Amino acid sequence: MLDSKLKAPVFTVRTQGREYGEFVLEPLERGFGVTLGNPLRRILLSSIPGTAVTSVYIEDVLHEFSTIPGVKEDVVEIILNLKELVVRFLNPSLQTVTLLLKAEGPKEVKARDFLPVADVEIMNPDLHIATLEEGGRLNMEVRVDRGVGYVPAEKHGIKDRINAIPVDAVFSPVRRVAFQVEDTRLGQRTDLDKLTLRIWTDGSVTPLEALNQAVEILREHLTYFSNPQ
Amino acid sequence: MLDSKLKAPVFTVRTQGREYGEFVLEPLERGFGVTLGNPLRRILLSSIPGTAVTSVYIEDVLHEFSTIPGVKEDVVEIILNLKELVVRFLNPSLQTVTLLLKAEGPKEVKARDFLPVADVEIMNPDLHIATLEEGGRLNMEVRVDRGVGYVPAEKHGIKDRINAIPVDAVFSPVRRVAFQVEDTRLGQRTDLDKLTLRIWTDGSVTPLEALNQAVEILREHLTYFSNPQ
Amino acid sequence: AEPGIDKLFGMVDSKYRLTVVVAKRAQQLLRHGFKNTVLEPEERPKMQTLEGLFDDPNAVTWAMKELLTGRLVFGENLVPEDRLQKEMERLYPVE
Amino acid sequence: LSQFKDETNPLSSLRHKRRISALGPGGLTRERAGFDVRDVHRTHYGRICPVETPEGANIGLITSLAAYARVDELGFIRTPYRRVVGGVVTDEVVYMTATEEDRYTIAQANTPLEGNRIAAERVVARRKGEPVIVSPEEVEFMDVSPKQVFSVNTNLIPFLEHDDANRALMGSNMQTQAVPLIRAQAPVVMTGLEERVVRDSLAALYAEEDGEVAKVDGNRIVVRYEDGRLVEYPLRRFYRSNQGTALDQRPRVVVGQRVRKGDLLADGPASENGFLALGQNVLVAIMPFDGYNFEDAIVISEELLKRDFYTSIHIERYEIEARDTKLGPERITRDIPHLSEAALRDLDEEGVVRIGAEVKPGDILVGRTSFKGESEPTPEERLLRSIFGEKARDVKDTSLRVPPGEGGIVVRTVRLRRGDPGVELKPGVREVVRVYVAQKRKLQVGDKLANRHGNKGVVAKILPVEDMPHLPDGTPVDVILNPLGVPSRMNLGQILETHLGLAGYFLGQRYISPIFDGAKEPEIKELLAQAFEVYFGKRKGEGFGVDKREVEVLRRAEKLGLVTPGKTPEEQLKELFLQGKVVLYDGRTGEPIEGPIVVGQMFIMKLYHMVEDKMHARSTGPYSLITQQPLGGKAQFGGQRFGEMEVWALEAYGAAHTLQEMLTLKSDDIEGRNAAYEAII
Amino acid sequence: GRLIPAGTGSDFVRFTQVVDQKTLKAIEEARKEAVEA
Amino acid sequence: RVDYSGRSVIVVGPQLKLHQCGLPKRMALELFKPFLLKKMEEKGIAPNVKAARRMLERQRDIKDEVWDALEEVIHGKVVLLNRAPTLHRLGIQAFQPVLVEGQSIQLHPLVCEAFNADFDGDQMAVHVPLSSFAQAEARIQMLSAHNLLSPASGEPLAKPSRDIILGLYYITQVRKEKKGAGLEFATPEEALAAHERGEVALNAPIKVAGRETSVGRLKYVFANPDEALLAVAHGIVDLQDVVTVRYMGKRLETSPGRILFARIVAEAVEDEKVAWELIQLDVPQEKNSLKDLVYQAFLRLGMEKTARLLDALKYYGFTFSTTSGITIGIDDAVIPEEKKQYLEEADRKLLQIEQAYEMGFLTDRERYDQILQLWTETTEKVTQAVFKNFEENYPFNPLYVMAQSGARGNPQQIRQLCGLRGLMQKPSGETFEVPVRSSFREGLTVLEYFISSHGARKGGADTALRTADSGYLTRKLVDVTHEIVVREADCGTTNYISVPLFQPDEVTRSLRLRKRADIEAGLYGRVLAREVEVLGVRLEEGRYLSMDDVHLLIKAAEAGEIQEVPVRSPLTCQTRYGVCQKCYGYDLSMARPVSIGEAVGIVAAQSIGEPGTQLTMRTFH
Ligand SMILES: [Mg+2]
Ligand SMILES: [Zn+2]
Repeated sequence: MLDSKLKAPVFTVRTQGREYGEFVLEPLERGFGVTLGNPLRRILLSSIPGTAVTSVYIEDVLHEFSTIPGVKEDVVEIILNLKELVVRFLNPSLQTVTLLLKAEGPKEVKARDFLPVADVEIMNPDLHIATLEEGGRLNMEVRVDRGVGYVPAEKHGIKDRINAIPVDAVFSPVRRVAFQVEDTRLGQRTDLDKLTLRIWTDGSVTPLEALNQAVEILREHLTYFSNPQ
Repeated sequence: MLDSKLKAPVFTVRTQGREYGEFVLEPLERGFGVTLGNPLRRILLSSIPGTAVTSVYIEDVLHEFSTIPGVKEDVVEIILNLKELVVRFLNPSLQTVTLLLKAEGPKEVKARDFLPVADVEIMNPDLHIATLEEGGRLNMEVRVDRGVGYVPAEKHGIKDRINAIPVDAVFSPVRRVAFQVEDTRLGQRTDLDKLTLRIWTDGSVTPLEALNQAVEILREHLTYFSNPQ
Repeated sequence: AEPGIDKLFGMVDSKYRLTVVVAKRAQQLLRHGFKNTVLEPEERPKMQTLEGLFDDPNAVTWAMKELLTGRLVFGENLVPEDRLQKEMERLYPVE
Repeated sequence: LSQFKDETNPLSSLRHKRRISALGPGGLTRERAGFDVRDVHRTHYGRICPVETPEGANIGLITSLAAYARVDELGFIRTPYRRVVGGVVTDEVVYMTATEEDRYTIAQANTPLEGNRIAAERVVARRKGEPVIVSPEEVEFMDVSPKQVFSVNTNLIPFLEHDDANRALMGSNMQTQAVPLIRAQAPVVMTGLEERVVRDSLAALYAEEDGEVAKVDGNRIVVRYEDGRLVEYPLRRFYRSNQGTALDQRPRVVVGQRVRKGDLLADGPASENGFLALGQNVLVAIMPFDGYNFEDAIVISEELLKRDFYTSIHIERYEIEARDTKLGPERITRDIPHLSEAALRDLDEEGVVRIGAEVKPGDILVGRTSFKGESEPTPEERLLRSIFGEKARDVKDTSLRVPPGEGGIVVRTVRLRRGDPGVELKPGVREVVRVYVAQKRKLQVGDKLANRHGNKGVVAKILPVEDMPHLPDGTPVDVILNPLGVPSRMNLGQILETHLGLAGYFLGQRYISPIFDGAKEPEIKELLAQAFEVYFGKRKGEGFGVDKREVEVLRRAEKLGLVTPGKTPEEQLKELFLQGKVVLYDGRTGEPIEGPIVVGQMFIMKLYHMVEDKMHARSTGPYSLITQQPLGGKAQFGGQRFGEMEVWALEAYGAAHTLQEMLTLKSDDIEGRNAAYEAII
Repeated sequence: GRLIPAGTGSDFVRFTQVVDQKTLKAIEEARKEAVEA
Repeated sequence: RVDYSGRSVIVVGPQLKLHQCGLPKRMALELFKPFLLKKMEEKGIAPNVKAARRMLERQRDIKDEVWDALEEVIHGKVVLLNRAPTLHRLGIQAFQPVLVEGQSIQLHPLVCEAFNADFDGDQMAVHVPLSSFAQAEARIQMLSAHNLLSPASGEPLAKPSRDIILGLYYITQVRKEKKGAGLEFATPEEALAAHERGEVALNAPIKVAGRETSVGRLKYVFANPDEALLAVAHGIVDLQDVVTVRYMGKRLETSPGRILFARIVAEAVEDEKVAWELIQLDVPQEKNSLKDLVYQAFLRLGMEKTARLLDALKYYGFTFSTTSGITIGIDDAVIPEEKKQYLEEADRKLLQIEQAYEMGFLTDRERYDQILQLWTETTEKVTQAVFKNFEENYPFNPLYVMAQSGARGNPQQIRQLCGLRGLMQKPSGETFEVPVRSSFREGLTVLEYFISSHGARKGGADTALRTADSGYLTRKLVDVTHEIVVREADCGTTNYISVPLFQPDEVTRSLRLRKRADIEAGLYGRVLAREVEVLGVRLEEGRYLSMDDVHLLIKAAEAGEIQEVPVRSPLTCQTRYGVCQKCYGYDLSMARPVSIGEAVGIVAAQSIGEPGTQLTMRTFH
């Protein structure tokens, strides 16, 4: 095509990893970049799904407020550290994955000390779980799940092992959205909108993936205007 | 379908003419009515095309602030009345149509006094242009165009006839948009968005038609995210 | 606020009369049975879990809605004290 | 005079440790007299804070002492003062009694000084209680520090200097209600005593002499000094405070580590790193939201809850005794006579509840059994029992259950039988059974947080990070404070903190602005200047410039008068930023908020929930024996008082019956309340 | 604990009554019945 | 202590309507427990009454069907709410519960004024009307939205508070910018053109002191109402800008914002022309302009219709408030340069007084009393200085608009931040010789602080002691006044009082009109004892004089036709225990004649006990 349709939003991308991804789209008539960027941002933060530690089981610990010997970090600190652990499974078949880990003695436990699982990957290997001095026992079972949004430990409640303790759910993969609308120059008319939205991601999903899901949630929503009544 | 998909946006409509039309749609998860209503509004006012008086030429008048004898209404009132005139052409071939009109003597000039044009129709016939007493001269050339949004007479600038005067652009057939997001109650979870956006229209197009156009402009724009670079 | 409150206020000679009337009217609306009302027809009391206010939600909301119409009559001494309860029992059944 | 220690948080106890009350022996000052005693006297200087007194009837009579103020051997609050000889200032400090202080011409510390020299001809001093502009030749003595003027508790306020002494009191008392948060943070801006408060208080655990660390348990740090000796330092893991706040000593030193003599080995209940910490520094936009912050409401960002930011652990001991009745001892067993084993689950050990069990309102914490009626209880109910199924165990279910309001998880239990340890049980008391329970209190809409200045308020809405005010670069604001609450009250110091904070955020630094000598407007506009480069500098390099929005707000900024017309937007925004306000977009619309709005790192603490907090709600319940009026009980809440003032309220209206109700059916009409209930039923 | 002398407890309105036209006709049908033989 | 009660922390319920209030469902449950039990039975949830009870004894056992039940029970019922010190009848209002989740109780913003309640933790109690009668009265005459006008003054209490004004204000105020070259459009046609281009250039603003039209009016002319705001949306005209628009009849030169306000009300109550009649779009809308709006809306349109407008104002005010971007900032408290001069001017003026005393002219005392008037004048000088500054250079200062708007701010308060707070008194009462030169913006130093502290406690202790005496004053006034109640027929004893419109001795003897307010206090809603023919109208005998009538009588006395007014009053009533309709007047909480049976005795006693807390209390005698 040549005149009005060829002059179409040039979708340009700049993605350096799974965490940052810029997205420019440039001739947009008047106050459209805003009309676009804003909803997408709103979607990008509330609707995209992901993973988070939903339950924990220390083998000799019974309640969450327990202090484990040999371990400098109390259960509440550890369960907290786990909240910051980011995992990624590759397919639906993996709804709830239980990661396992046990380290004894003098070593600093990290996220990579978890025994590998076939379709699961830990993007957060060097995260710090704990510091064990000697005669340091640590045998835990941490359940991971795929959901959306924020879910207080009090809302779900886990049922793996009777002595296990639930943890708060931190699901969105998107860390922050940002979109800029700066003018662009086109031959005869100067008033032009240029939308370039920057998306950041924990790594679970990718900026591009996120954005794509986003736009679909919008589209799907625009279809719900079909049957009057 | 029965559970998550049957619980789908019930699109309900209340339209009682071509000018006012309510549109309700509930249940929407969290902060979505806003994510939807806002863009649609932005589109509903800028994007939907229309027709407005872009230029006028009184044959003996030179400036906009002129007072014409025999005519009770000054140029500024008449050019104002013309802004209220709503026309409708049937096809793209009609970009800029010049409507013509001349009435002499004792009659009250109305929009219907304009000589008919093949593909153009005046929906505002009984609108009041002026009151001519006797020896009342009135020969005017009013240019009509099709565009979008609001364009100050100062922004475009007429080039029909050297003594002609520009008029402010009243284009979007939509006169005003309004969307309310009030909570709704669904069984278990109370947090719910309910979007009901009210659209007003000059009559050219209808609220329903407007909205539909709107949603498509959004969709079309969502597709421009296809070819990376 | 609440439906034609002004219209209501205007019907009585005293504010505190509109309170006595409605309250006593709601009383009997329950006692003799609930269909004692004068307005079941085309448009009357409604609620949405299902529209069923047609049976027994708020007595008082009814009393007001009826009083707002011109069917009821509230006097200082309209009908002999004890004899009413007797004839109302006779005519309005599910007690 | 001796009262429950108030350990809501260490600072608190410290204060309650040193507050001077009027009332007492009775010989000194009963409550009758007061207005002459209640006021602040010229001598109260450096001797008693003029701010610490309690809001309320009991005002000016009960008060904590000052910073350096100390009791000479016989109770005369005296205080330190340097010796200035001629126009020369010295360090020899004299702890001067209240009386001798009047004999000399004393000067304030604020006096320009080069070392030992006094620098301005006309410079302030105060003879005896009266401000006097004296010459460098008459300055006999000088004030030690601005600090000695107030109390510890007050000295913790950043720019006390710009805050109305009236609402600074509020600030002082508020910290006394600070609740220890699992995540404790020190203020972005501190005065300087945070450090010594936790040390003089005994919050953190410091190191005696130098040495190295042997073992670092979650329960013990056995350090080994260079002297050839090593000691095990236990750490009060989770201990209950008289008031119910967690006192846990949590390590901060790694295995095999150098230790400075007097260096933090473990942090106290509320210290981050040897520093006093109550509450957390949070980025805050200072504007109006819908109505969510209308008279004194606070709007909070859900994101604050995502992180485990405002969260605090609580603990309460439920007790129950096995009593010896003449009808038969109250057995304490797992046996709960009448209906289900489902309830007995967590009653794991036969009798008591199992540790780590989730106890919700109405679960058996402990079980006991007493006998009822004499041998023959109910003639009618005995029939029913023979009929349906004779399951006769005459003992009654008197068991300590979870009172409405809530419990959490059981973390500790104590069972003291009749008395063989070294415990003396009260007479009649067969045995006691305590049950400590703990719970996490997340920040929620009912809670109340307040900065040190005095801005007090309650969370009205927890907004989705989705739509609250967000800055140009995607970082949104956590809490939205309403401006209007600032003019009436007079504490710009909070607006000064927020500014210095904005800098600290982009400059990744924290500062210490002393009481009256601290930061000064030019220095702060300066740090903001440095900030602009980190905030907008990166923006330049990262690839983009200014928004249509950003320019738009500049348009409504120059028309306002915040930016010098004619300059460039990058130069205009620097100007705008130096003023402390930046451009903010809605978040719920993307459009900008017409006009720059200030934002920044303001420190905000969360306040302790009294037993009142427990939202009471009562249908029907117990009643009093002699006066039969609704009475609060074990499993029912207890009624609210309808007082005179409230009677008249209804009396004023034509509420005839509603008032009768309040006096009959609802409270005293014995036959009334009964036929009332049933009728309703 | 008696009703308030002022308000609805007004002797002016304590005593008031409400009747449906349906019970209006009913009450005088009672009066019509008063006619003996 | 009442059986169906409960209390929790309150929290602002912005969306909530006057009508309702947010009540925690968990609370609704044991509140309306018996009422729920049977509807439980009326639906399959439970077989019976004891069943339903054990079904709810625990928390985890509640099926979500039960909520559905409770919500259904509470359908048209209302509860009463009560704040800490109940001081007047409104200290207890009724509302429709809208069950919500959480601990806190959602309270409407507009009624927050009636109950003195801020959201710093104040907890409100809640009761339940059990008889059908009790509720009848509760929602008919005790619901919130029905009592909008105060029993103390016929002036609204549902007056847009702190934020709503701030908002509704910003939107309606117009702006002015630069007069460089000529402002003469009124006459030349070359003036319209030249200053239209010059404005296009950089010399003439859109808002210029041109007497008939600043080029801002010249450039833009809007046909229909909507047209005006569309241009606004598109970024052509801001709301506060001066433009020209066409309404029902004439070309009205009015800003966008003011035109929108019009619609807000016009819509609130649809009687668009009746909406224009009672509003003044000729000015920014202060709390008073609004207070007046409410009042007349109440008298003309009707009670509930008023309620509507109230929330309508509430909603847009709050909204437009957020967008306006008003915010405090250290740099916003502007210090007038003039301060340095006024200071320095009074500075040397002090040197002279000291130069006078140093000689032996002025007595120990004379000096003192002379220095004090020096400051007391100099201080008041800086105060008109700061304001004039804002007035002429920053019309839209954040700090200042709240103050000039019905919103938060006190002239003597602004003085402590921008200007300076200077004279603080000694312990006794003898003010200090030396003022506090600093402001709050800059470091109130170490000493100036201490100096100011003394006066603090005397005020704090005053509030505590008067706080209980406001209770003192009331008890005593209700002990005497409780029996007084409106019971009547126009008491026939016509003995009346005459309300003066002129005061004798302010200055020895000169007759002058009493204060507007005061006069209103005397004649509002009174019953004329005898007929009075005044400016052309014939006030009828016995007629209740509306505020509008009390406004005519004043204009009349202004003219010189009346010096007193014949009016029936409680002071002269016949009815031994009680007062009659004609003698009391108007003011029920309603602006109509008083309704027979109102407990006037107390209503009075209260209106005088509350304000009492504001009056100073040093020593009784
Ligand atoms: Mg308060
Ligand atoms: Zn009388």
